[PDB]
Amino acid sequence: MKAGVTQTPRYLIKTRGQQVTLSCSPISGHRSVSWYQQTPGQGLQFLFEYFSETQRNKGNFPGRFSGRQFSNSRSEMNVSTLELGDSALYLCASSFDSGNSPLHFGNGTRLTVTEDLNKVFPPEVAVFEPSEAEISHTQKATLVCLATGFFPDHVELSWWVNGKEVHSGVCTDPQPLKEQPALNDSRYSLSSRLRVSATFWQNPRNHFRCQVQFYGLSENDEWTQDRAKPVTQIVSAEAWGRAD
Amino acid sequence: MKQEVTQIPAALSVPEGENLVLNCSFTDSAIYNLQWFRQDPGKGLTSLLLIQSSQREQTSGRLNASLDKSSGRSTLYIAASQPGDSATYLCAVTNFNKFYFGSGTKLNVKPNIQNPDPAVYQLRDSKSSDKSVCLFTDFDSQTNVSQSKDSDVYITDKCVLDMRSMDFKSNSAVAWSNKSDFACANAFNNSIIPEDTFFPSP
Repeated sequence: MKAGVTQTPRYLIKTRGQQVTLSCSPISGHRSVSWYQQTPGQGLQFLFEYFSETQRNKGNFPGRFSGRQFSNSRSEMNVSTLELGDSALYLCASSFDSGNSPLHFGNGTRLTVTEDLNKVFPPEVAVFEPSEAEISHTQKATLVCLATGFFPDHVELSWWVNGKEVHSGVCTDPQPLKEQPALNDSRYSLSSRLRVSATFWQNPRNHFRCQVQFYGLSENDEWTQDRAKPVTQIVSAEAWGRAD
Repeated sequence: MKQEVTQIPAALSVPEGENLVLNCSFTDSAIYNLQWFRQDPGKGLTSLLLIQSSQREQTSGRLNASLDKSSGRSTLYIAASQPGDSATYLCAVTNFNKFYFGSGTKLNVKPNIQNPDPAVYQLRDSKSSDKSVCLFTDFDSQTNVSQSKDSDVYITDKCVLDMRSMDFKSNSAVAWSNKSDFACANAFNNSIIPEDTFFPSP
């Protein structure tokens, strides 16, 4: 399998006034690299496009948003003097030719700008085992995973059954719910379900794990709070099947 | 002149199997291409169609899009919709020295539940959590799940899971709280739920 567009890093948490530099590598053979900012409020907005090491086109961002392209077509963008409203998904797209050929997007770098690193919390994660009544009525068994109390929304939740990653029988909420909807610093919650047959749940050898990867602070961020530094980490919960 | 890209509807919810129409318009007809994309939650964009300024239409699979450059319009037709079409659909145009995206159509294609069996179950507490958790499941896709009256009762929206090797799909919503005056019997009282919903004894 050949690589698609790659972007590095995937997640960043910064405070106001800091700067970030983001990288993107195009698909092999693509020479046009474009950057876009996606926010909930302004949608996708064009930053700039590079080809053969020079900027070809630019949007309407102020000069604290900058870019560049190296001779192997890799591109960087930089944002200085970060503001809360700079929190966004920073998307790169490569193309053979943006005038007549499709844009191929990366998955983005997620940036959150916060007032204070003391706003950052990892998720608490718990699994809730199936109802007996569900099992008797349907011959199916639904496990629920909750990931709660996290900020920012930099989480990836996945289910593993006997060590293998499952997608059949799963549904994870597309967006989290704000625990306190009116506040800009509100912590988040996310739910997910995994449904199996009653027979599979009833085998005590079957092992179920809900995994949440949280992308948090850097080792270079200072931390002076009593609570554990909210670094990048996995928080997990598990269950085993049960005959009765 | 200033380019403005408009998309309607902003949101579309339809039963699976139905054909869909996604509208895009642009005020400045001097474009080099128009492109349609989908975006899934937590992902970047995938290119679906690119229509050159000299072209009137493009097709791929169940997707067909027209371009009427002088009218400032494109329409995306999605035949025979599937659950896996659910996504945000974005229209973009390339102008001489700028690029512009519409605000999107958020499409939800709902599964047809062949044997609804609406119920509200209580999940077991976790020994490592303080929450009480309730599951409303197995209802028809016409059921709408509302938020709670209460600010410390959390309710998610319906989510469809597919048990592939059983040919079985189901909707569910989760409710939870750590308040003590909270019961699964009451958890979904602010939703209009089916009158035959099964409420097992606790």
